[PDB]
Amino acid sequence: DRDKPAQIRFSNISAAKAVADAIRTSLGPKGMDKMIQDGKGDVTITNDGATILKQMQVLHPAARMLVELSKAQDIEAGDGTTSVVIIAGSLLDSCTKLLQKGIHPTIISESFQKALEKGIEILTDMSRPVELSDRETLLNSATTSLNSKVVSQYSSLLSPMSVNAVMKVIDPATATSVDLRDIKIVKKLGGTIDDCELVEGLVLTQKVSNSGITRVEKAKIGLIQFCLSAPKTDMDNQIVVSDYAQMDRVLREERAYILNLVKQIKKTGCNVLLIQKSILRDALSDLALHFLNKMKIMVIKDIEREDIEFICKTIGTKPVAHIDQFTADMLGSAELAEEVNLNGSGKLLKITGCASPGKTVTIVVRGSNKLVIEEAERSIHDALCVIRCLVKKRALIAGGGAPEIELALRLTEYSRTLSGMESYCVRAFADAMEVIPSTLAENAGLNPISTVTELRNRHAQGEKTAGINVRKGGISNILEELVVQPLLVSVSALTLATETVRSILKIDDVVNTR
Amino acid sequence: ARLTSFIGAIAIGDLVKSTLGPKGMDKILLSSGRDASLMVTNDGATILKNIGVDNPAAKVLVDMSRVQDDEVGDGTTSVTVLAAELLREAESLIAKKIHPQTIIAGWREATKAAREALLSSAVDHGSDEVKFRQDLMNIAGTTLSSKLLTHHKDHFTKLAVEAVLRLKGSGNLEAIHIIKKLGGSLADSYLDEGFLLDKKIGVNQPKRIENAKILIANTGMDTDKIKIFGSRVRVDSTAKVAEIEHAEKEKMKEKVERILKHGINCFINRQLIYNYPEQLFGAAGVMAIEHADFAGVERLALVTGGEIASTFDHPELVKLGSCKLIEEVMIGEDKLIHFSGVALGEACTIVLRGATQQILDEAERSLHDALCVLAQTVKDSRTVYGGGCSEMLMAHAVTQLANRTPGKEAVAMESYAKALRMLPTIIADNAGYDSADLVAQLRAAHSEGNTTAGLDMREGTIGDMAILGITESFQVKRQVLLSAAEAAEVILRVDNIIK
Amino acid sequence: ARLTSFIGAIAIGDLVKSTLGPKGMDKILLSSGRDASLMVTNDGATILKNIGVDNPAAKVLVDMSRVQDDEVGDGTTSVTVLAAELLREAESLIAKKIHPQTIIAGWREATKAAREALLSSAVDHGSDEVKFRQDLMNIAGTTLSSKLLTHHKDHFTKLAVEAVLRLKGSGNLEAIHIIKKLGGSLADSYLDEGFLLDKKIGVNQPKRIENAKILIANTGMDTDKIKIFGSRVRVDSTAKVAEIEHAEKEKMKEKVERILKHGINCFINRQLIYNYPEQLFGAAGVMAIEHADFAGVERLALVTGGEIASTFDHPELVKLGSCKLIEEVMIGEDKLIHFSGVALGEACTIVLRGATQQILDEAERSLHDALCVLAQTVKDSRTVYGGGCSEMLMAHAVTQLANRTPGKEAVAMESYAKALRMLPTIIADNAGYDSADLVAQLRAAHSEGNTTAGLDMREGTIGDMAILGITESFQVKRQVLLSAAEAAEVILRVDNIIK
Ligand SMILES: Nc1ncnc2c1ncn2[C@@H]1O[C@H](COP(=O)(O)OP(=O)(O)O)[C@@H](O)[C@H]1O
Repeated sequence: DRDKPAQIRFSNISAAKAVADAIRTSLGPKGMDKMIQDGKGDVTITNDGATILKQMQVLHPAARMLVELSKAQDIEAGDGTTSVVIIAGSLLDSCTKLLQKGIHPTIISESFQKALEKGIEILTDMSRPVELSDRETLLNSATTSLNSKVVSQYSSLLSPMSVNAVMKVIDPATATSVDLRDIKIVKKLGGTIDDCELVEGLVLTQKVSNSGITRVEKAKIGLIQFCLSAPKTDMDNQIVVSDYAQMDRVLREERAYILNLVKQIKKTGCNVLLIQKSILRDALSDLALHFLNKMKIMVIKDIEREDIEFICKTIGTKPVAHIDQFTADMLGSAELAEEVNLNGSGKLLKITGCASPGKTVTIVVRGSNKLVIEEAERSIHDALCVIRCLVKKRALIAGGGAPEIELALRLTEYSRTLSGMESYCVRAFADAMEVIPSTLAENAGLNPISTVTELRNRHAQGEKTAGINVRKGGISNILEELVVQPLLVSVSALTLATETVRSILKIDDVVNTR
Repeated sequence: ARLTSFIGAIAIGDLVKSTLGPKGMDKILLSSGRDASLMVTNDGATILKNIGVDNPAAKVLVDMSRVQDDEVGDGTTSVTVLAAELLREAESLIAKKIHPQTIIAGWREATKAAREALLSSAVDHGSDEVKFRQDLMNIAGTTLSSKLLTHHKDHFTKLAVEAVLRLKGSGNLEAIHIIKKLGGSLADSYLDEGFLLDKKIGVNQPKRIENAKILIANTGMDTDKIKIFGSRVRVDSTAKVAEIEHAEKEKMKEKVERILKHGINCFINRQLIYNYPEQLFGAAGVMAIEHADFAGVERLALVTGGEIASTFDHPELVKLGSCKLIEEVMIGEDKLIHFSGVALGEACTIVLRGATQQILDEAERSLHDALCVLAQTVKDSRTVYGGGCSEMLMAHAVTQLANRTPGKEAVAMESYAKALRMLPTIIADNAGYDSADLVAQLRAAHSEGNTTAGLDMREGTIGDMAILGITESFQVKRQVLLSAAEAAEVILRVDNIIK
Repeated sequence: ARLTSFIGAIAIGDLVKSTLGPKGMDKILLSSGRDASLMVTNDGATILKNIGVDNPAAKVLVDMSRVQDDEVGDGTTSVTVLAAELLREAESLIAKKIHPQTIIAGWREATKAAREALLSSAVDHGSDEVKFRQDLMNIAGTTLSSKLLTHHKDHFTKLAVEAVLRLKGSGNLEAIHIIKKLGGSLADSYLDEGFLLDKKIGVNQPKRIENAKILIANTGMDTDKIKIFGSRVRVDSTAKVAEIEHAEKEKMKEKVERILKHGINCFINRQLIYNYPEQLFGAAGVMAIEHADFAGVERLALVTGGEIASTFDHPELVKLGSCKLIEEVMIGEDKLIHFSGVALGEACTIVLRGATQQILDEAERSLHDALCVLAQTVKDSRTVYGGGCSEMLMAHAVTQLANRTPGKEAVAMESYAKALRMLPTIIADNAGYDSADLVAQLRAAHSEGNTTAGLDMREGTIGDMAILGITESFQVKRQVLLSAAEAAEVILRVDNIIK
């Protein structure tokens, strides 16, 4: 009937509001910390919203939908994964009082879609475009958008890695980017972090052997995937062992059995073999390794699946399996190998990979004490992420609360100008846009209502004036502070929030189960 | 008293009451057990199929709805709502101390009057090609206007019309077959003159095959045919396995030599082929196809007059087909075997793209409705108006007929006419407009003398249905009414205890 | 919510619902207090008059019903049932989320349509002397057929007809007056040309009085007139009482001498006469009449053009009357004063006998209805058929009018037409026959085209009302409908809390 769907909608709205209010005092650089307690008694201090959203667990359709929305927002854009929850909560709080009066959800959804389209068009018409066909303007935009993510010393430390990673000019200013398609940043322990340089081909870190000379050029990779494990017995001891007889049998089975397979395999050119991880093999027979020491020995272990996928994509080959194989589709490229250490500990080999169809290049970073390596990794990750976000479009704008107030005033004037019963619903959107500046003013340590009123008055008087400052603690113009953000991080977020609100509003009736 | 089965059958009809009209309500179906799934649906058939009841009348109604859905198109929610309303009216009629025989007689008379009014009100002005074209276009537009998804409807409608119009009045249902394939964009449509497969062995086998000639050889390697070259196993030692393997290898090599000397280039089959015979065929130079579907070979042999070899019986009696051009063009995101170079344009398969699901079911339903309305109106076009026009006329005819029969069955006809005037009310209520005023205006317009009057869904007004352009089928409404009357007569006749 | 006043007003109408039709149900009215009385009644007016409620709406309805009763004659039960049905329909109409303004508009339209249909359906064929006679006979027979007492109806009907026909189209209500007297048999009717008294002083006074001459002398002996012959009492001793008594005696003897010298033989008055002046008048030879009624002398002076003496004011200005023959004939079981020998046959009083009670009320009601229908149809005869014929026609007219008005007030007219088709159902149910089949047959006959179709109470069939011979009044039904509509509009406008 009508009471059951109304109660279901009220319960869903209450659950969504509780989920949104469980975390709210964390937006901005001056956010509060939270100590999450584990099930065993361990406590962990954190302040990121994504970690708290992915760590906690709760069974509810609205909570699962919000988690999926946050995950999609973090995957698509990559920044600002906490404002969408507040936007959805404000929209649901507005829809609550909209439905309390007696309005059909179809008109409310149409008004929300119209308001979203108007806000998107206003954000696109207000933002200013830039250029990026050359390298000077691109480097200027990079150094202008990179000096506002972390602290000053960390920024100065990551600037060399940033300008080394931004030099990867492969796509000639296309529509989309492939920064997540052919990038494999490895990590190496030991040495100095200053010894970093872009490396093509392939980089490994496992010792080949320990014999005489191993400086050859035979494809430098063994395309083999068949089983190399020893045939396991049916039980411990099949018979009674004491004197000879049984000793000679096992001796011949250990010496004159796998050696025949090694001989029949080594009859083909390019004697390069390897193996994957030693997660299922108990112990490898060293007699086979001693017999393989002659006529050139080359073996590399500790190989994962991602390494195989990277090698099969950079070179441009396909692995083969099975034993009955009389083809010749397993060779590679021969150029140069056999590398030594770079004045320090830790074995690491590099291959530049000359004359190869795949121009994939990675960055080999280092560090010490496992303290500046992960930080630099996260820094270059955020760097290439914001670089891809900037190269995806061309529009940019500054943050602080001014665009939110501008959009709220525009929606208010549009609802005042546009006629129809839906305009009231549009007015609800006008009351669901002044949450970020109020939260920022509350977290800064000033009066939020007075600051919001002053910002609204300044926007109504001189259009584009200033916003909300954090370092100084007042109202200063943003043009002096080097801080900007792309337009996609707002447009995509607003569209996703509107879609989630429409999906959670269109779902009602009864919730049957099995 | 009798009330348990009535309530159980009425409550099962109110669950999908909000799923009527183009602007319907959505709901989720939470699953129990180990992993709790979550999905969004917008159709009553999927909800009725993925549910479990225990009442006898409810089970009978569910079975009848499933049978009707398997028969015609999407006739499951309307018949259920009509049966629920009829049962709710019959409960109040019985509560007023009325014998069920008079109610059954009145319902039969009302059904006969409605059928007569529907048969006497049928248009027949289709003596041109453009008339049939616009009629099919309006039918497809009315059928595709049930989910309210304005993204890619015109192109899909035109593609379905072009695919269903190539039959040229040919009565067949095994020629046109659709497949399931995702990946790409919604604005991508590929047109071809043949069909594709659904599985590829790889690329290691040679793809250069000339002189296309289909040869269906049902030679089984593990079905125990005549003259077994091998044997079983004994109980003496563990050396007979090698002999069995050698016998199987020589038998399969003799079969390969026979199939090579028989003359073949593109070997196709549907049995289970092991790795050794497949590798032997690949090394010989003949491409072998394994793991075939249950309807691909059948539809391939039906359109060419061929048949299976009857598990190797008469190799010189089964007629075989041949083609001209067979290649493997990389289209979309998968490599399939093409079937071009033929003169038979009856069997076609249009591949689809996009990043969404739950489309093949509605596509097949629309194609079924289209070919049904094409084979029904081959030379006699019979279409009626929609938007709540035939129901009002039927109710008016029933009310007019329920006035010259003195006795006691007039109350049953009045209840039937009252229950028949409820679908437009629910349709208008599901959108968000005043249903009472619209229903009153429609009734006044129908009583004043206007057989062409309907309601609008874009603005919520009352206009003409023959000016905008909207129609539907003719036998669908008749079958719906017949099924509803049969279900009502079956359920109402039961009132005793459930033993 | 609003439901208390509605239930209180509906429950008050179901108490006398079984008191409709000729075959009504009887009930007892047990009284409390000191002596528990027991009586059997068969009318809703006596039940509603001897009852006490506390609801404001119920009190207003009871007051309106009593006013309408005292105005028209009979119809309290009918208007109460109609108001109860209207309120029961309005409650269900409001419960369906309908504004009361549309309901009021629909009720007004239905009332206007019913009034128009009643005014357009009126017979007027009475240009003969026997036509009015048979119409009055049928009206009296239909009015007297409400208690089902087949013992002495034809003679009483003929007597009432002969008494109401002697007026000869004279508009007056103070001439014909009835009295209450029991004793004798039901088959005893006395006819006279005058009226009688109601009290006799005795037989000791001389009854031989010649030369009849009415002299109204309003000479008061204890009203303190002009020139008091006596005085008051002093405070000194107990000897002035004898002086006051002697003064009163000489004053009354002087008044007797004056009334004797003025010329009189039959002294009549209405004041309080003591024992001493009465004995003095009896010993003198003049019969004095004391303890008169409040309407006998008034009617006697009205039919003769006389008036009271204004308590001794102008004795030479008030015109007096005279008779010819005045005697005392012992008739029945009491001696009364006769009033014969006059030429004015307008004032007559027919004495009744028997051993039963509760007859004067129905007799006066029948006489009121008769003189009302006589003064209304003095030259324009307007009569309608009974037995449930006008209500069906009004309901059919309302249903036909509720079909060309698009909007939202059609449901109110439908509810009004449904509530209007319930009196014949209750009438048939009170007898013991199948009411549903009879109502359906009557509706079918009225819709087929037969304005003269009614139900029979002797056999329970459907026949013609113009062949058997049954009619009623015309303004009674219109007044009943108007009062019911007014009461419904008054009660429906109240929905707030009782403060
Ligand atoms: N330098 C700055 N000056 C003013 N406001 C800032 C600055 N840096 C960040 N902010 C504000 O902080 C908000 C984001 O805070 P937070 O949630 O901690 O980061 P994220 O959204 O990337 O998770 C933004 O809305 C932005 O307005």
